[PDB]
Amino acid sequence: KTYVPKQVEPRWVLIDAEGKTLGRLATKIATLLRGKHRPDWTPNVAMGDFVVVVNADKIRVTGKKLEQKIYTRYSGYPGGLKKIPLEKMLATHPERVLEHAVKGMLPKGPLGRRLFKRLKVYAGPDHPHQAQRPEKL
Amino acid sequence: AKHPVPKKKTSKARRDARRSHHALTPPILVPCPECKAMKPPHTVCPECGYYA
Amino acid sequence: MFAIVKTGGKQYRVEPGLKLRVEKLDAEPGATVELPVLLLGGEKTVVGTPVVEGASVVAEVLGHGRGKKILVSKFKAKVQYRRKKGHRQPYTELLIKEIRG
Amino acid sequence: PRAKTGVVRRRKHKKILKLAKGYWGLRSKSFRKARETLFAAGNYAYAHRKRRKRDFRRLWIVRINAACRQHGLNYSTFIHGLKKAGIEVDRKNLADLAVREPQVFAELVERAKAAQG
Amino acid sequence: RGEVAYSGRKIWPQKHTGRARHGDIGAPIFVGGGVVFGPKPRDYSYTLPKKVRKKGLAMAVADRAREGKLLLVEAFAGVNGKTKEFLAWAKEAGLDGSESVLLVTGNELVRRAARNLPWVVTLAPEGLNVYDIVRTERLVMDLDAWEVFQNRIG
Amino acid sequence: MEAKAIARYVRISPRKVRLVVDLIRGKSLEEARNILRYTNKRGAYFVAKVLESAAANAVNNHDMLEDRLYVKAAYVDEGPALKRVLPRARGRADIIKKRTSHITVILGEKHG
RNA sequence: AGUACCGUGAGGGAAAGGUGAAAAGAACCCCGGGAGGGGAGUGAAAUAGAGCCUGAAACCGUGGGCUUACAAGCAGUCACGGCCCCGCAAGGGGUUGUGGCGUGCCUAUUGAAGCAUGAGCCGGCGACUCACGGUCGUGGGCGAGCUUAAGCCGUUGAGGC
RNA sequence: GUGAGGGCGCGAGCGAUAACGUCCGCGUCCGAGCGCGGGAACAACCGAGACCGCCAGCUAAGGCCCCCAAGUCUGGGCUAA
RNA sequence: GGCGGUAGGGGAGCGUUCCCGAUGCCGAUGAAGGCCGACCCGCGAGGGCGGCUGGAGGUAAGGGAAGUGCGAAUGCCGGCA
Ligand SMILES: [Mg+2]
Ligand SMILES: [Mg+2]
Ligand SMILES: [Mg+2]
Ligand SMILES: [Mg+2]
Ligand SMILES: [Mg+2]
Ligand SMILES: [Mg+2]
Ligand SMILES: [Mg+2]
Ligand SMILES: [Mg+2]
Ligand SMILES: [Mg+2]
Ligand SMILES: [Mg+2]
Ligand SMILES: [Mg+2]
Ligand SMILES: [Mg+2]
Ligand SMILES: [Mg+2]
Ligand SMILES: [Mg+2]
Ligand SMILES: [Mg+2]
Ligand SMILES: [Mg+2]
Ligand SMILES: [Mg+2]
Ligand SMILES: [Mg+2]
Ligand SMILES: [Mg+2]
Ligand SMILES: [Mg+2]
Ligand SMILES: [Mg+2]
Ligand SMILES: [Mg+2]
Ligand SMILES: [Mg+2]
Ligand SMILES: [Mg+2]
Ligand SMILES: [Mg+2]
Ligand SMILES: [Mg+2]
Ligand SMILES: [Mg+2]
Ligand SMILES: [Mg+2]
Ligand SMILES: [Mg+2]
Ligand SMILES: [Mg+2]
Ligand SMILES: [Mg+2]
Ligand SMILES: [Mg+2]
Ligand SMILES: [Mg+2]
Ligand SMILES: [Mg+2]
Ligand SMILES: [Mg+2]
Ligand SMILES: [Mg+2]
Ligand SMILES: [Mg+2]
Ligand SMILES: [Mg+2]
Ligand SMILES: [Mg+2]
Ligand SMILES: [Mg+2]
Ligand SMILES: [Mg+2]
Ligand SMILES: [Mg+2]
Ligand SMILES: [Mg+2]
Ligand SMILES: [Mg+2]
Ligand SMILES: [Mg+2]
Ligand SMILES: [Mg+2]
Ligand SMILES: [Mg+2]
Ligand SMILES: [Mg+2]
Ligand SMILES: [Mg+2]
Ligand SMILES: [Mg+2]
Ligand SMILES: [Mg+2]
Ligand SMILES: [Mg+2]
Ligand SMILES: [Mg+2]
Ligand SMILES: [Mg+2]
Ligand SMILES: [Mg+2]
Ligand SMILES: [Mg+2]
Ligand SMILES: [Mg+2]
Ligand SMILES: [Mg+2]
Ligand SMILES: [Mg+2]
Ligand SMILES: [Mg+2]
Ligand SMILES: [Mg+2]
Ligand SMILES: [Mg+2]
Ligand SMILES: [Mg+2]
Ligand SMILES: [Mg+2]
Ligand SMILES: [Mg+2]
Ligand SMILES: [Mg+2]
Ligand SMILES: [Mg+2]
Ligand SMILES: [Mg+2]
Ligand SMILES: [Mg+2]
Ligand SMILES: [Mg+2]
Ligand SMILES: [Mg+2]
Ligand SMILES: [Mg+2]
Ligand SMILES: [Mg+2]
Ligand SMILES: [Mg+2]
Ligand SMILES: [Mg+2]
Ligand SMILES: [Mg+2]
Ligand SMILES: [Mg+2]
Ligand SMILES: [Mg+2]
Ligand SMILES: [Mg+2]
Ligand SMILES: [Mg+2]
Ligand SMILES: [Mg+2]
Ligand SMILES: [Mg+2]
Ligand SMILES: [Mg+2]
Ligand SMILES: [Mg+2]
Ligand SMILES: [Mg+2]
Ligand SMILES: [Mg+2]
Ligand SMILES: [Mg+2]
Ligand SMILES: [Mg+2]
Ligand SMILES: [Mg+2]
Ligand SMILES: [Mg+2]
Ligand SMILES: [Mg+2]
Ligand SMILES: [Mg+2]
Ligand SMILES: [Mg+2]
Ligand SMILES: [Mg+2]
Ligand SMILES: [Mg+2]
Ligand SMILES: [Mg+2]
Ligand SMILES: [Mg+2]
Ligand SMILES: [Mg+2]
Ligand SMILES: [Mg+2]
Ligand SMILES: [Mg+2]
Ligand SMILES: [Mg+2]
Ligand SMILES: [Mg+2]
Ligand SMILES: [Mg+2]
Ligand SMILES: [Mg+2]
Ligand SMILES: [Mg+2]
Ligand SMILES: [Mg+2]
Ligand SMILES: [Mg+2]
Ligand SMILES: [Mg+2]
Ligand SMILES: [Mg+2]
Ligand SMILES: [Mg+2]
Ligand SMILES: [Mg+2]
Ligand SMILES: [Mg+2]
Ligand SMILES: [Mg+2]
Repeated sequence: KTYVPKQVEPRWVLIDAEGKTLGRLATKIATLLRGKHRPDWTPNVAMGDFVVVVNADKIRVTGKKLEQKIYTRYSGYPGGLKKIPLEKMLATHPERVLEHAVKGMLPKGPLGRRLFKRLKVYAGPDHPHQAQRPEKL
Repeated sequence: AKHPVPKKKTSKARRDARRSHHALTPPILVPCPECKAMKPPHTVCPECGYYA
Repeated sequence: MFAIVKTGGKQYRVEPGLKLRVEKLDAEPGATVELPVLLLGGEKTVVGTPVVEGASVVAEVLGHGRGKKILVSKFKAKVQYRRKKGHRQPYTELLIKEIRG
Repeated sequence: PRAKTGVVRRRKHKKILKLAKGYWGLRSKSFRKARETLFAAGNYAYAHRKRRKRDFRRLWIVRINAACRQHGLNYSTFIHGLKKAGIEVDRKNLADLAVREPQVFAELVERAKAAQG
Repeated sequence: RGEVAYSGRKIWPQKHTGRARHGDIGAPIFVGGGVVFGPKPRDYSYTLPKKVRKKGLAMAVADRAREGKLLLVEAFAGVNGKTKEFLAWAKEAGLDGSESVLLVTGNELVRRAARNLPWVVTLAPEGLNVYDIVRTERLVMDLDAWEVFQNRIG
Repeated sequence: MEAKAIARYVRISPRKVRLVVDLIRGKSLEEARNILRYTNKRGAYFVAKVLESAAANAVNNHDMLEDRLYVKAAYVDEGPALKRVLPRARGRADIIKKRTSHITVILGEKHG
């Protein structure tokens, strides 16, 4: 009768950012947000790592994406569809790019939201130096 | 009867929900200097009296 | 020592002595049967050829038994098609004893 | 001889109305609605039994590919190992060994890596 | 719905009324309407072929004979219609009341006697019939009776 | 010991008085007397009259001390409806239900 | 009850049965204008207290247990975990947090979750019968035969002619 | 019982080498398999014919970067949209 | 070895009313009906057991005869929403 895991403890990570490809980074990242790397994994629980990214401003991306890759954002209003090119995002709040890229790869349920909080994104590097900062790659 | 008409019987839950704010509140009473009885504020009342 | 036995078409591990319900088995009400069908051990025994070419686990048939009834209940719409079967599944209770390797 | 309905109908209804206990709202109080629900649920359960299999089929595969990854290989590669290395042992379920008795698991990892290539 | 007491009128128009649709309270789908294929007086009897009627009577008697319960007699000493008499009489005969006895005789007085008994069923010779034979555990009859039995079949 | 009191067949809607009852539930007797007396609802009248007749019984039949008993519980169930017609335009006629109430109030000793 | 009621009228035409063996039908006291309660008392029983036997369901209500205010929905179902209640136990019961899955019933239709029909909900009433005659199958009786109709006698749940 | 059939492939007429069009022929699936996997979703397209149970196993179509099972697999090319 | 299934054909069964069984047997130490169960037997419709109500009926085994099973008919009557 399959093993159900008990109360674990958060394992904070610290991913870099500079150089890494937007998409390819996100992929790995989420698979940490979900515990899916840890054998003691279970769907209903939610116990993936506390991922922490730094220098997201230095995310690279292939091709003309800097210009072409537009984000949409529909305010409820008429004509309210407001679009925004990748450039403009990185210009302004940059972590924003990496944030959604990941969000869009997390499951769509409530804990999927719970999982999103687990991710701390930045551009510095330097976070609030809590405790665990186990660098990764 | 005419034009507008409810589409579906209100759920017995959705009903009582609407009655969320229906409960009453106790009247605001106070002891008076005169008798030991209770008055509402700012009001002359029997068993008591007043002054001017 | 952990010990993986196969039986009734399903694999389970086994601890030295404990009760386990398994797919019904042909045996006395209170006899004993070996599950020579066995893989591994608590002292590391990779099961090479599917089964260990020499090893066994002994257990007592503590008794047979049926199972809480389930209602298999089919219903196909627009076609007045309804079917209600009751189904309780037979099994037997193995008490483990010797995991003699 | 006139056979009034009598008890019959009530009993049939009540019998069902019990089955539906706990169901939300009118769907456990009215015979008609409860019945309609049970139809569905009957079909649901029976369809999900066949599912329960698939679900764990997977649940185990994740754990495996999980701890199987720690030693250094894809679930795919790992399987090819034991399937080639003779061990029809570890029905995916019992690769729960990855959690208790990781060493035993590790034994199975080298055995696999080895005979695999 | 024809013999019911109501009238013919159409309860209401059947068009732009919103109400269902109907003819008259007679209609069997009304409470207090007419009944459908409900019962009407009828003769349940039929003519079971005569050969069969006799075969039966014979086989019935026989079944008891083969059981040993059949017992022809003539010795009715307890005469004057008086239960007590037949009571004591049956005592001798081996009929005590442990078993049901279909008594068959011509003599109305023997009848009168046994008649009121709750373990006996009186009956004339011509009355012989399978139902009554089968009912009672024990057949016992007068010779004049058994004779007019053979008359019918012998 | 507890102490009941019930006014059946009180000619008034349940939803209506239930509001007033739910105002005194679990309350000091004297506090209630105070509320009811001054609360602005037709229902006060009835709830008060019973709330009283309860305390009465509480003292003269179950010798509790008037100086301590309180509203241990008190509810109001619907008695049979009272149907009347209500002539309506173009000839329709709705039937107006004049509802009715059974009001219970049980009192209990202050504490121990 | 051919009543009440509806119709000018001919005429249409309801609903409505049950305390208890017995009235022993609740003196008297208590709150209240009364109704109606509480105590006392009758009774085997008063949740038999008077449109009073039993007293179901929808429906309204008080109390208790579990649960809910970042949530996306045919209301279930599968798994896991929490909490509350049973039980030596292992088990079991109630609830629902998260996860996977999932287009009401009937009807009609080439095709419906369907924005196609029907149904507010519950209880009761509601539709393939019967007679004669046919035809085939079927369980029997008798067989180159088989069987009687109306009726007569008998009986009063008897058969016979 | 049925005598409304429907879509798809193929072979023709009609049509405009239009139509979820129509009318025949051969086949097929839905009808009645709105049961199960694939195709995001979707009767009839690909896979497959559900007697029930199992916290076993191989595979079909399809698929193996994350949502989402399983290779960010190996080798040689091409494409910069 | 077969076992998806509408229209339809066939087969087997469960339960309600009534009759023979009955001048019997069950029954106030409790009939019918109602309420409740996580128990037992039946694939199932059902059947049984146990506690609570209820206060007078009930009716085996084996047969027999039907006013014999409702969710829908803008169905009918009533009650309540
Ligand atoms: Mg760096
Ligand atoms: Mg630029
Ligand atoms: Mg626009
Ligand atoms: Mg603007
Ligand atoms: Mg910082
Ligand atoms: Mg308010
Ligand atoms: Mg003054
Ligand atoms: Mg060997
Ligand atoms: Mg459906
Ligand atoms: Mg249909
Ligand atoms: Mg349908
Ligand atoms: Mg149908
Ligand atoms: Mg050894
Ligand atoms: Mg009926
Ligand atoms: Mg039962
Ligand atoms: Mg449930
Ligand atoms: Mg359904
Ligand atoms: Mg698998
Ligand atoms: Mg571990
Ligand atoms: Mg250990
Ligand atoms: Mg008339
Ligand atoms: Mg008439
Ligand atoms: Mg007429
Ligand atoms: Mg006419
Ligand atoms: Mg019309
Ligand atoms: Mg209408
Ligand atoms: Mg009519
Ligand atoms: Mg007519
Ligand atoms: Mg009537
Ligand atoms: Mg009538
Ligand atoms: Mg009538
Ligand atoms: Mg003999
Ligand atoms: Mg004897
Ligand atoms: Mg006032
Ligand atoms: Mg005092
Ligand atoms: Mg209330
Ligand atoms: Mg008006
Ligand atoms: Mg109204
Ligand atoms: Mg009258
Ligand atoms: Mg009258
Ligand atoms: Mg009158
Ligand atoms: Mg008039
Ligand atoms: Mg007039
Ligand atoms: Mg009426
Ligand atoms: Mg009257
Ligand atoms: Mg008198
Ligand atoms: Mg009194
Ligand atoms: Mg006085
Ligand atoms: Mg007074
Ligand atoms: Mg007075
Ligand atoms: Mg009174
Ligand atoms: Mg009085
Ligand atoms: Mg009293
Ligand atoms: Mg007394
Ligand atoms: Mg007694
Ligand atoms: Mg009583
Ligand atoms: Mg009354
Ligand atoms: Mg009585
Ligand atoms: Mg409550
Ligand atoms: Mg509460
Ligand atoms: Mg509780
Ligand atoms: Mg609570
Ligand atoms: Mg929600
Ligand atoms: Mg769920
Ligand atoms: Mg507990
Ligand atoms: Mg105990
Ligand atoms: Mg133990
Ligand atoms: Mg419980
Ligand atoms: Mg689907
Ligand atoms: Mg139509
Ligand atoms: Mg149509
Ligand atoms: Mg059709
Ligand atoms: Mg709709
Ligand atoms: Mg329309
Ligand atoms: Mg509709
Ligand atoms: Mg139509
Ligand atoms: Mg319909
Ligand atoms: Mg409508
Ligand atoms: Mg209406
Ligand atoms: Mg009904
Ligand atoms: Mg013949
Ligand atoms: Mg006659
Ligand atoms: Mg045609
Ligand atoms: Mg055609
Ligand atoms: Mg065809
Ligand atoms: Mg075709
Ligand atoms: Mg075409
Ligand atoms: Mg087919
Ligand atoms: Mg589908
Ligand atoms: Mg499509
Ligand atoms: Mg289909
Ligand atoms: Mg399909
Ligand atoms: Mg495989
Ligand atoms: Mg392959
Ligand atoms: Mg493949
Ligand atoms: Mg390559
Ligand atoms: Mg390449
Ligand atoms: Mg077989
Ligand atoms: Mg079949
Ligand atoms: Mg048949
Ligand atoms: Mg009757
Ligand atoms: Mg007795
Ligand atoms: Mg006793
Ligand atoms: Mg009866
Ligand atoms: Mg009866
Ligand atoms: Mg019982
Ligand atoms: Mg019988
Ligand atoms: Mg009928
Ligand atoms: Mg139907
Ligand atoms: Mg109806
Ligand atoms: Mg009505
Ligand atoms: Mg109505
Ligand atoms: Mg109304």
